[PDB]
Amino acid sequence: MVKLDRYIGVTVFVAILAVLGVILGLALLFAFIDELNDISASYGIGDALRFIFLTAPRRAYDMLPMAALIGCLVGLGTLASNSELTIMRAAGVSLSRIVWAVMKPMLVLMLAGILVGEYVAPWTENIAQSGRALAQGGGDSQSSKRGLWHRQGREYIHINAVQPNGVLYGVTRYRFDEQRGLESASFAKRARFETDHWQLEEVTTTLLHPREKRSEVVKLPTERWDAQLSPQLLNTVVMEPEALSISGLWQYIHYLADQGLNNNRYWLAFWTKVLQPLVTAALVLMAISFIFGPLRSVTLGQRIFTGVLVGFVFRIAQDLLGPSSLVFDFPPLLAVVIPASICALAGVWLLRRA
Amino acid sequence: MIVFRYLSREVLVTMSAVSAVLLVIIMSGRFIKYLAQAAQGLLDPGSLFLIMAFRIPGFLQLILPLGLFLGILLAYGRLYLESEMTVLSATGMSQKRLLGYTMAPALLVAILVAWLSLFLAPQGINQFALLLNKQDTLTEFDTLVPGRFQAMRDGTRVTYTEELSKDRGELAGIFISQKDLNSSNQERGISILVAEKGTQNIQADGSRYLILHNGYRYDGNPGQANYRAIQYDTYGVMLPKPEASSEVSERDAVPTADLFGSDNPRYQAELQWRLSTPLLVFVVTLLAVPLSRVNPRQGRFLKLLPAILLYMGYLALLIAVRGQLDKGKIPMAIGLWWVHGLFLAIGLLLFYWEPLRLKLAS
Amino acid sequence: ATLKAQHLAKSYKGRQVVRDVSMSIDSGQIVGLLGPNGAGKTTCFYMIVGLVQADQGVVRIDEQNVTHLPMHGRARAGIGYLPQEASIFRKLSVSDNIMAILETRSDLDRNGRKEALEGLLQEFHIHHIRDNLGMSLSGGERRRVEIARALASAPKFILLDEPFAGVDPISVGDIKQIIHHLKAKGIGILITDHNVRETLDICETAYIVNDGQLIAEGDAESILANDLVKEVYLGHEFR
Amino acid sequence: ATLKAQHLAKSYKGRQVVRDVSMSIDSGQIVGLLGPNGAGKTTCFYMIVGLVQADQGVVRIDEQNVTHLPMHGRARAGIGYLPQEASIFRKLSVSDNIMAILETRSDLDRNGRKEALEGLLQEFHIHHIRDNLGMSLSGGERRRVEIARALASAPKFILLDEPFAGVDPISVGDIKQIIHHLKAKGIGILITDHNVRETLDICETAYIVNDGQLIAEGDAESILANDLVKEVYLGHEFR
Repeated sequence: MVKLDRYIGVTVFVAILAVLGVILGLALLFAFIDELNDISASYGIGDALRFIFLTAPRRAYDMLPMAALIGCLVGLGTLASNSELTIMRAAGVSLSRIVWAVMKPMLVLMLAGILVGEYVAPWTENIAQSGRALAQGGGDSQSSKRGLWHRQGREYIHINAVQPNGVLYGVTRYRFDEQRGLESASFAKRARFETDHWQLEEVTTTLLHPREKRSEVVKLPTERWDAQLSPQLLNTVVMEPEALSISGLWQYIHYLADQGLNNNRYWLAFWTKVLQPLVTAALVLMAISFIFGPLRSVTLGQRIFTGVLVGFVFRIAQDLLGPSSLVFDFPPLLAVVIPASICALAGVWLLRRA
Repeated sequence: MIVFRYLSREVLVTMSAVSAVLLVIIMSGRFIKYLAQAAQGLLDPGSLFLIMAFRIPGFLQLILPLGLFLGILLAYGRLYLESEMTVLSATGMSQKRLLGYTMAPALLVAILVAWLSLFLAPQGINQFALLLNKQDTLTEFDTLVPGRFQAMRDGTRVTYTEELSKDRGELAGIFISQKDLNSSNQERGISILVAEKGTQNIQADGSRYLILHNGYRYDGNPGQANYRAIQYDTYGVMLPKPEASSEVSERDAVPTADLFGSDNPRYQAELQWRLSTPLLVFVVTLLAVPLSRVNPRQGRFLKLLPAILLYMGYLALLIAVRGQLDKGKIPMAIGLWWVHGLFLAIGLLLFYWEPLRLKLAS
Repeated sequence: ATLKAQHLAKSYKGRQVVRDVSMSIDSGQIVGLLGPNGAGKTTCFYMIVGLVQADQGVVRIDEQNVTHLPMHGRARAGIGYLPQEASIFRKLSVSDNIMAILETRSDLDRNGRKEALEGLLQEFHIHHIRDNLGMSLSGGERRRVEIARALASAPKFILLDEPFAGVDPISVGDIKQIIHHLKAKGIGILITDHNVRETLDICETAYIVNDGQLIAEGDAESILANDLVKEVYLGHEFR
Repeated sequence: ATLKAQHLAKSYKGRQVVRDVSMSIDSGQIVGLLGPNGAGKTTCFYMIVGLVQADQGVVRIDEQNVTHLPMHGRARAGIGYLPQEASIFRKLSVSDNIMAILETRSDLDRNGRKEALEGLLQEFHIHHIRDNLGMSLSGGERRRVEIARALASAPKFILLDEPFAGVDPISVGDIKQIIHHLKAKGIGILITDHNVRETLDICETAYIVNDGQLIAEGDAESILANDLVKEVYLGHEFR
């Protein structure tokens, strides 16, 4: 059974690609419209367009499941409304065989989604966020929102802005004595990562003298810095959990585990980014169930409308079970399993009802 | 007259169902955003109930016109698919007469939306803001661990604490300082002191009387030869509630009677915006009638998504014009009325398409 | 009166579907319009009805050019219509399915409307279902109610569309009786149908439109014996 | 072979739409299924083919109980089906429509598939049009390609559904010729149709059902004289 497989696969693949293109275009348009409100001074229209375009792979990865659902609905509806699936079924081709034929060109889509969301999405998202932060500002010691604070037994660290290419903008160092005696008001602009030390740049330090001498400014060009911070550690904290690579999410979850702080949002992000193929499979199984049942001979518009409505109902529930799993106390795995599980159960029920 | 009642009762029910579905979807969409802030611990998750009950009148002001649009589309598409209107136009019924029939159920929606937008939404928004300001600021101050200290966004309240406490007694000690010197170019910009005090003396909604008997000021501008170090008492830390200012504004709660006479451009743009949804209803009703003509192959569920897109674009244009007009950029004589004129023109060119083609056919 | 279509023409995406077809229906006649499925039979029928705008030619009813008039303008001019699919007012009683049209008449006052409703309800023998809703009516009575409703507008011509399609052989007698009654009332009738046996049985003059042209015309005997219609439409073994 | 259906029964809205109807089609004869529109003719046909599950029934193909098998399960034992509407694979050539179904069969190798495809293409006189897309075929050749595709799966009974619906009187001769061709091979057809005049001609045994009960059966000359059918379905003046 080769020609039927290729026919159904090509149909559903093209339909899914078209739906994904339309959805991505709409999402980018809405995001640009929202971003227009913050155009002031340095944040020109060109920078906003660059940021919107660079955040395209993340949106495509996010909208892949809904696109797959709607595309499968449309592609199978084209065949069903022309009374061709009935011919296939009457020729001896089973129903599970048709489901397998539809899902054969869809493992490719799931694999592409995983690959583009673990290798391509984090890079572009990081570049776009850093560029937007730079365009908006961050000149002063505490100007940009993309800041962080780190402390040791006495060392105080504040970073005004972090760069994707292992660079910090606005390095600030302080030293307080055992009796809370101030000892340093260091300032820096850039830093380069070599070995484990941190090659600071534009070191405008200001060290306080205890007894009577007022501090002095030493404009040393560069100085190795003894900090346990790693560029991956400072990059991971800045980015939102829903925009991190799977390996990075796993490593950060474990690191948070070591220090004793509970991890409940990174776990949810990890489960969401890992169980995406299963959610896609459940959604498209339910779509196939829909085609063989209620939406058999209805028009294309009704299928599109039903797909969009159910996609809204599903995405709203998925995004509503997230914060609820953190306000309350139940494993985040439920927040990812429950909606896809009930979608698959309903699809199987309707398919068995034929 | 029988046809009039039939059409009105066929349109109103569909409008009601579509409006209910849209209201449920919008309420869920707002809940998924308030629950995130609840998960951060900023707001009590027991008051989300009221906030919805106080904000729903503000949703049944942009939902009802869209409900009417979709209801007219669906109802007249259903009547068109079953040849129910072919035999109505084959016994004599102008499309102008159909518009006249449809304009009566639109009048009820216009009256309801005018009431909700001029006398109910402001009261509800005012009550919601009042009750969010009153007792929901108790969670303004939240402490996680001694490792995560306090760094207020004001740029002047940064300090250190040891192990926190539920009774707020073990988190003493203060290293407060404005600390906006960068390269230490100023002296008055730091209020550094050494303290083991800072008892949580909460009297108002977070306001603290944290006077410290332990403190040594280090005013002396670092990097220079001027050493100026004296005793420092404390820096008062009163905690206000900025949640309300982040989400809503004062304009949306002003009673209509306070906007009839005013010179503030914002207080007049608000009045021009409030009187825009009653005209929204009529404009979308005019747009809906020519669109609803469908073929059996198209079905009634085809132009629903473009209709939603068009309505959202209309609302976005209204809001953008209002926001660029209350700044004084656009003189308050054109107002938002040119948006309504544009959409009325694009509806009129659609209601007069077939007659125009027939006339051009000579 | 006289409904005339002269030199009708149309063209869909390049190809010319119809060209120079001339038909004429007098008041009281029963004229049938038949032809091969792919030809311009349905295009000509819908061009006379008003759902398709003619590229050329005129359609006039007794010196009244109604070519460039909408469907409602034609209906006020005198031309009726009755679609093939079920087109009864579902959530409306039978007595209201007719009154909803009788209320638009200008020459009828309050008492005249009731009198005409009673006349139409008694003429077609639907007095017993005067209260039943339109959606609960059977197949046989739905057509009677639709015909009475279309007659409530006092049309001068009725253009039936596939009356016999999907109809049992026992229910074509009722449809033929209704059509004969309508002819007796003086209303000219135009019929287009796929079934060419009952249509030729009932119609008095028939037109064949093949390849977009009027290949033959005349009564049943002269149309069943023509060679062109017997070698492009009917086949050499038709009766 | 014999496709005997015994004691069929069904109910949709708690009401016995079809009750106690039994039909039997030998392999090598053409059997018609007729009746009024509201009766249980379409329901019985769909229960026989398999699209509608039967609450009771002993549907068996020569001592092979297949009442519980799905549509594909029934078709594997060999039961054809041909939808009334167009069911051609749109974006596939004629030579691909047959080959796609041929590849389903498990008793053919590559050379066997090729030989069978050429045999089917030459048998139905569609060798010239072996590259046109299925969506670009006229109604005359679309039906031939559909029947060739249906025969490619090698069934034992073909259940046609409304073959003579919406066709010209010159296009029923081709369908009758194809049905005679199928009958010659050995397949047993089960034509069901709204039109009666030639359905009772091509077929040689009819099972007329009314009110969901078998009321009569037998040859055309032996059913046209039956009083019950002439009272309920055929009327008192048919033929």
